[PDB]
Amino acid sequence: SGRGKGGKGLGKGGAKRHRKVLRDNIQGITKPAIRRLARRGGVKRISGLIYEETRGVLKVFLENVIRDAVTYTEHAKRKTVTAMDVVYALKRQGRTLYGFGG
Amino acid sequence: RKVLRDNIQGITKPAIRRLARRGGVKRISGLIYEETRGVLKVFLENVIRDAVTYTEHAKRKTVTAMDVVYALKRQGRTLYGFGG
Amino acid sequence: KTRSSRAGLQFPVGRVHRLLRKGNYSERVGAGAPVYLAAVLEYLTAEILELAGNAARDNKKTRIIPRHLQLAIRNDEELNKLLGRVTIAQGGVLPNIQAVLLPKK
Amino acid sequence: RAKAKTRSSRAGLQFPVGRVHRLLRKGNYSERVGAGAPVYLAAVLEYLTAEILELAGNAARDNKKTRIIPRHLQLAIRNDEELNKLLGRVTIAQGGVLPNIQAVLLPKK
Amino acid sequence: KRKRSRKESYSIYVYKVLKQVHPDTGISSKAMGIMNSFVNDIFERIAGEASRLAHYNKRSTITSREIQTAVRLLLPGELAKHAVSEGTKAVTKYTSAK
Amino acid sequence: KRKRSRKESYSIYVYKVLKQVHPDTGISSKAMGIMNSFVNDIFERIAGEASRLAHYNKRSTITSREIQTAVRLLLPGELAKHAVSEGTKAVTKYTSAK
Amino acid sequence: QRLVREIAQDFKTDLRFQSSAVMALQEACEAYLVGLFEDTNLCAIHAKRVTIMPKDIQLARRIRGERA
Amino acid sequence: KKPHRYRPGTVALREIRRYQKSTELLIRKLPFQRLVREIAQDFKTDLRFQSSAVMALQEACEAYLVGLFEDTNLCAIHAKRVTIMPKDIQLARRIRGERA
Ligand SMILES: [Ca+2]
Ligand SMILES: [Ca+2]
Ligand SMILES: [Ca+2]
Ligand SMILES: [Ca+2]
Ligand SMILES: [Ca+2]
Ligand SMILES: [Cl-]
Ligand SMILES: [Cl-]
Ligand SMILES: [Cl-]
Ligand SMILES: [Cl-]
Ligand SMILES: [K+]
Repeated sequence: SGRGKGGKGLGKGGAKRHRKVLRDNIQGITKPAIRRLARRGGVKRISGLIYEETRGVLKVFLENVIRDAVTYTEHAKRKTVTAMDVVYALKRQGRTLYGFGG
Repeated sequence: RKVLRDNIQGITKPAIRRLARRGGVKRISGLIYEETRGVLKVFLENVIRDAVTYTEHAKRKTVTAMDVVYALKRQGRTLYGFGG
Repeated sequence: KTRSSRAGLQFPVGRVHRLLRKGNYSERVGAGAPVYLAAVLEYLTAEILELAGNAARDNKKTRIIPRHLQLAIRNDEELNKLLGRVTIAQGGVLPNIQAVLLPKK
Repeated sequence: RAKAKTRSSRAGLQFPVGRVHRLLRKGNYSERVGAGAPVYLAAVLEYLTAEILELAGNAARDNKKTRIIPRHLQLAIRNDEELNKLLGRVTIAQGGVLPNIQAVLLPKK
Repeated sequence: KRKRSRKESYSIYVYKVLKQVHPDTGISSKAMGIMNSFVNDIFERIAGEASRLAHYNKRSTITSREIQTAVRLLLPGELAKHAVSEGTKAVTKYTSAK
Repeated sequence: KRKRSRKESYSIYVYKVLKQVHPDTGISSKAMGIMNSFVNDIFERIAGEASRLAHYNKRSTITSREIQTAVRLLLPGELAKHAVSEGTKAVTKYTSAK
Repeated sequence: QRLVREIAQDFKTDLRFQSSAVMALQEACEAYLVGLFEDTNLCAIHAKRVTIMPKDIQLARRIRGERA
Repeated sequence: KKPHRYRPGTVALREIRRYQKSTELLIRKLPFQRLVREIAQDFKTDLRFQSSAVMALQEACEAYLVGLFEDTNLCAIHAKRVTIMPKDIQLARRIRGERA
């Protein structure tokens, strides 16, 4: 049954077109890296609860920018996310970026 | 008088209390009424400067609601109900 | 026949079409675009009026006032977000007092 | 016929008046573009560019460097009250931040 | 006399949608003013994003596909789903009607 | 093969302005990328505000006047004065050099 | 109204205002202040106070990006 | 004498000066690239990225977090603490309008 009759657009049901199909990488945003980012931000002392809280926030930041980037991608009928897709995504989110185009 | 040539004082302590009440504020430092007045004034300076720039551009001597609506939009304070 | 009638719409397909052409958006405007746009403005207008009409009913009022719109919008997670940077003249704010400010019981 | 000189040269400008006039026409801003508008706009983009390069250059000289890099543009912009405001909501790739440590975080001498 | 410009507004269509969803409820002039501000705001948002879509993709034409992508970018999750649904339905019904 | 497709940029104009301002100073490829983003940004802003000014005033034509007003609204104090000064010079010089 | 006219004078002399222009400015200001007080209050409570103070307003405006 | 031991806070200050002085990216590039690809799968399968797209995303991410850490720090100091905490970040994101 599943849920939905027409899922030909999504392309989901993809495996063994060479290796692919990802893991659980948010942990690869290490505590040291988070402390480095907080150092650049002038932070001197950091509660242990900060690291998991930051991964949460970074994730929501990236879901929002990438969702809009990939929307630009799908609209341009492409399979490759360009830097300009991200730059248009960030300008939309009021996070205008210089030095990758436009 | 000083209040007519400093009209910002006409924004009374009672009026600032009512505003803070609507913002769910319970207790108010005595230093806030002056600080609010400073803030209110910057806001109106920024909005009225832009509004009057639209007025000058249109070659008018009268500021309209639209001049204000365009200025509020420019400043990221979009306002509904005055001719959006 | 009218373009609005053909699309099943209260909103004016013709007007919207004219506004897109003259509104300095693109050189050319496809025939679907004003139909789609009018339908969406109608959908969103309907959602707000449905909710504001309920707010009016709940206050034993037959007419929607700006407060009925403000209550409809601010108590709707998604409408509130769509209009997070919009001020509704004469709308007021939702009743809301921080817990630490209430007396003990 | 010809012995043509560019609109840039006639207006005393480095920035391309002609390119600017074509971008205004094709950029979907108005039906028509007056002949002064791209001269004026080309002038403004030249002035603003000159201003950022003047202040980036000083930041480059200050670091004993001959070439401006993203950090020099960032220092220049973030240390100038007005440029910082114009580009308050702009991220400069590879720019970093200004050295700023909150007083309260410094040890007591 | 006979000035007052002739200023267009969405208020007849707002009333028309109101009578569908709530046939016995009416609307103050300020409230209508806010509805009219609302339609012009969202119109401008969608069309502006649509203008950019077609510009980014070197296209001269805003089609229903630019409006549809504009709507996905601009409206939150559930609102976007229904908005796409209504726009798709309206285009489909309007082509089928010639 | 094919010669790579044409990618316009402001970078020859940025280099020419840099040589007036700092004759013995150069610029990294990234730096120039930022300069290019900057010019395109402020183009968009001034042009878009000018688009609106004409639109608000029922005018089909963006003139040097709309640019000027757009610049007054967009640039902070001292920056706006210089900019208005340099634009007004450049138009005046242009007009007299027909 | 007097405050609006006073502030307008610094930008241009002998300006007239539509009454709706002044009402639109008042609507906008009051909404802005009410909202700044909501944020000011949170900053006060964050510092374990019930009393809003100027530094609460300053931190709200610094984080909002209204002031440097 | 003992083996040398800096007081708690001294190395932190040093790191602050070091990283405020530099502009290099502070999240390891490959972990970030996987994370990006992983999130993108939720919106569309078998997506390719230009490397400049992944670099643009990382510049935007780090700039956002460094900035939020500036605001979080102010919120900690506002409450007369030196230790940033979840409720610091939360207040910063609430007043920013990022969060209800
Ligand atoms: Ca229906
Ligand atoms: Ca309905
Ligand atoms: Ca809803
Ligand atoms: Ca939602
Ligand atoms: Ca020089
Ligand atoms: Cl002109
Ligand atoms: Cl179409
Ligand atoms: Cl204080
Ligand atoms: Cl906490
Ligand atoms: K446009």
